[PDB]
Amino acid sequence: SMFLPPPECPVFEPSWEEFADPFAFIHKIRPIAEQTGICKVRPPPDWQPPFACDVDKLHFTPRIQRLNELEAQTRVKLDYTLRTFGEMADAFKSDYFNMPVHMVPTELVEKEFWRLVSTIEEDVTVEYGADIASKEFGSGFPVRDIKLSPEEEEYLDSGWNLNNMPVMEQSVLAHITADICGMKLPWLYVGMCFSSFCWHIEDHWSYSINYLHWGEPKTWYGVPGYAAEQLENVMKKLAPELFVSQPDLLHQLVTIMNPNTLMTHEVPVYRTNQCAGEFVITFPRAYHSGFNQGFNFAEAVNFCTVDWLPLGRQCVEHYRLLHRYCVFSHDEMICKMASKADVLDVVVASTVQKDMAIMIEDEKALRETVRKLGVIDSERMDFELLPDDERQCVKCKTTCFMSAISCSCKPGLLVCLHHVKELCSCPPYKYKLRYRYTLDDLYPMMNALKLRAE
Ligand SMILES: N#CC[C@@H]1C(=O)Nc2ccccc21
Ligand SMILES: [Mn+2]
Ligand code: NA
Ligand SMILES: [Zn+2]
Ligand SMILES: [Zn+2]
Repeated sequence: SMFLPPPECPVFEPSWEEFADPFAFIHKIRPIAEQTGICKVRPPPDWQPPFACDVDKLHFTPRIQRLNELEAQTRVKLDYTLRTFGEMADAFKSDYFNMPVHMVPTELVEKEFWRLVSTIEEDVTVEYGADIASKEFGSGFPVRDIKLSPEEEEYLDSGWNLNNMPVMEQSVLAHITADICGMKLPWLYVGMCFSSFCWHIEDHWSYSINYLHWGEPKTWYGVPGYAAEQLENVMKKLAPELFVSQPDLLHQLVTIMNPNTLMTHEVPVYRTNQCAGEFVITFPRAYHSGFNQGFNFAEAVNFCTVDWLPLGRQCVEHYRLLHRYCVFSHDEMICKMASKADVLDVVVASTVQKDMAIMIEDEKALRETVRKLGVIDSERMDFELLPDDERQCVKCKTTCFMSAISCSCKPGLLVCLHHVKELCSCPPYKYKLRYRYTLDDLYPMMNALKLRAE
């Protein structure tokens, strides 16, 4: 009645052997965890990264948040000290409940969150921190710089030190030479009671991993990737305003929604309370939302395994259908990796080769179609040199890389090969196919991957 907690998500307690390599571990739990969307990981008892900071010297700009179910909020776009925020946060919780903050049961905060967001007359606003590491507020994990203690040095190269997750070998966002800071760097999150993250999935359907360094728990709700479309259909019926087209990526709309509402509409939802020292991992296209139980500090990062590559391709297709902007070009990433085939991990090479084959066959068919539309002239074009906003399809906003159509009538404008008719009124013989590679360039690149994969 009123609020029924979703079933608990899977919780894993890996041995040190099982834990050592995060990518091997994630691959192992995937058949289980991808059915629930989120899972929790408790590191071995001895894995204990040192956490030290001067709460008076760390400062950040707070964001402010109203807490109303189904109200549109904008996705976080890229002054308190940690001490003064903590004082505010503790006093808020203490005053809200007239209790000391740790004697407030997590069950009660959860119950009260879902009451207050649903109740029109309640007008609770809270503040929180969200940004990438900076000189003003750095990573909670050890980074190289400051003479480090031996304990700190021990965690510098940990696979679970989230600063490393991008630049590692089984990672794929690693190789992106395009600098997508907002997506590949860890985000730092200072939370307070009820501060909340709305239902969302990660850009390009990536994984994410979140570590709670310190503080009171973080309550999560997650939905498996197989039910993403189900969830969106529920959202569109109850909150249509979230689905209107938007000028760019810095304008995405998201919302708070009771998981019981999703469960009523047959969407599977799981929950967990993430405590200090625990990881939460979200899987590709797994919707998630949640809120903080009190003053805390978390760090999170996106990543992409080899398992994810086919889903990445599907995601960009989905973005095209929605006319949504891309964070990066998937094809550019694939070709960058092929161009480095000799130094790729061999399983990575094998998986990239398979995606590349699909890319090449799709590209071959698209080029045949636009030739039949009367586009005859062509010229090589180094798309990777163009700023992203100078190589988006006028129609579907996809980031071009393999090819595009241009016309001297509309200088600087491009369409992708799905939208040749959307560029201008000139007849197609006035158009040029701009292409990064010939088919004859591409097959050798794919062959290099095959040789590396052996
Ligand atoms: N995804 C996710 C959780 C992460 C967090 O731990 N706090 C916060 C606030 C806004 C957006 C995303 C987050
Ligand atoms: Mn997220
Ligand atoms: Na309300
Ligand atoms: Zn297009
Ligand atoms: Zn024209």
